Amino acid sequence: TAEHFAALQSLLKASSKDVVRQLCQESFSSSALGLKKLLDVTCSSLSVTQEEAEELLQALHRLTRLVAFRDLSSAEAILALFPENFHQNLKNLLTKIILEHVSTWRTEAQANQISLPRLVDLDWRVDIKTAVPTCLLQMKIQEDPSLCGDKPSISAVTVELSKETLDTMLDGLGRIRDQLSAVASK
Amino acid sequence: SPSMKKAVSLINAIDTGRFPRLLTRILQKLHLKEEEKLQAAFSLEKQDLHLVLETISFILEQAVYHNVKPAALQQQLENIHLRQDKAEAFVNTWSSMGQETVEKFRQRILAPCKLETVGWQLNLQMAHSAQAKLKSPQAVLQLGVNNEDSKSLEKVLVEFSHKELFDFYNKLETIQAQLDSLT
Amino acid sequence: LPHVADFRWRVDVAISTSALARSLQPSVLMQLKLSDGSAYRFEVPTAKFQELRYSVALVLKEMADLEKRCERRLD
Amino acid sequence: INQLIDMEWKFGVTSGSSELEKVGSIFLQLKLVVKKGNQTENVYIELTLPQFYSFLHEMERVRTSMECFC
Repeated sequence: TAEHFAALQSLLKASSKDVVRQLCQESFSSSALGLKKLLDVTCSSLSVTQEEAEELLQALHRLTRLVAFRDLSSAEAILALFPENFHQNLKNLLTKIILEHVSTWRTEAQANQISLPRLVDLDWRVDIKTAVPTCLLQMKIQEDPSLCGDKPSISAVTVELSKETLDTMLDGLGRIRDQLSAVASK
Repeated sequence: SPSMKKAVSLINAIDTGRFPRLLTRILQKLHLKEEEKLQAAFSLEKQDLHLVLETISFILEQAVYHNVKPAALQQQLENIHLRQDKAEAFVNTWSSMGQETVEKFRQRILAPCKLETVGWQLNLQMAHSAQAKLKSPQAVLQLGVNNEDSKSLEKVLVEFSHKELFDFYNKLETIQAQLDSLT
Repeated sequence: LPHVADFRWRVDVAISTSALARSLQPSVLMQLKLSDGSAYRFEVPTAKFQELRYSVALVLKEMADLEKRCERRLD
Repeated sequence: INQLIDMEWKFGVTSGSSELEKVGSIFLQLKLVVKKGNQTENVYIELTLPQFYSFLHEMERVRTSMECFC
């Protein structure tokens, strides 16, 4: 929107190329509802108001998220977003900084994309019971903080595999690695 | 298949007139997961009867996994010494309900929570005066989130202004653009 | 009654499963976070997504009509 | 404690998401069916392919260590 483009010009008050660079990185990575924590220090950066600074950070956040979303990998495709009457040297600076991060930003989002609960660590032990062997399969699961509640994000599961059930599991892990070959046959 | 050897003799001897009724019942069982009546009808003790049920299920579960053609199924059946008259019943039953059986397994979600019911209603407030306040309608959405682990619905209610629901619509249109890119 | 605080998805196609070698059947995973701080994650079959997508189109049309009728009410 | 009884999985590729239009990432979801004390539980897990092969490789190491007895 026009309000976003008006806000981005506030970067012309910046003190270094890195200040623009760091604000781009931070505006992408903090969540849309979460940007607020830097507002005063951002205000002191550029000497802007808090209300201007929130719209600035939202403008960068929308711009960087949209660029990451479409995987815009040429300057003309990024430059085409900007109006004819928009400061050329600023848009060149923003375009460069975008191309410096778009691979990184797109990867960062793919690391935090939604899923079922994610394995984060794994351990195992073999142990002879009163005699017969058993495996104590120990997994750490990481659930999304938004959704586990006030429970911890990281929860540990521990499973007894017997020799018989371990064979049934490896038969399943077998078929998976086989299925992972037969794709697009015939 | 040394284990199969017992089942092939047991199934071949089973009453062919009663056989299609049981196959249909097991197929009905397969989209998800009376014994005394079967024990008396098929003259098998509980442990003996189960081997037949387990063998039929395993045959159907293997058949669905590979989406075997009727000619392909009979090719495997003729190799394991099953008599054709039982094979004819299997192939007939498979040829009709097969694709629909596979489609359910193709549709069945793994994850625990699945959206089951969608309900919308719309709520309105009314302005006969010159300006009491120029106030919008708002919609509410009933989501029936089936916790299929339990089969307990969470009936989830979310409310939208026109100012919001259009933003939500553009996201669903983005999902549709992604979902149509699968072509 | 809570409004949507965040709405998030991924579009998946299942290639193989424990009981089907080659399913190729897609689904949309949804995650909602809401204004009361509740959150939900659920998987939507394509048929149920088309229902939801079509339903939003109706309710938008009614809301935009009733909104427009209020201008007719000022006239 | 927590004796496994059965397993399921879904293997697929991710076409897109909220943050990325075209994604192409590849995922394995597992459903583990567990018991304690005559009540079942389902445990749900999602894995990248590196985590699958490492999960497979390590569970193979267990099999070598278990068949070693009787």
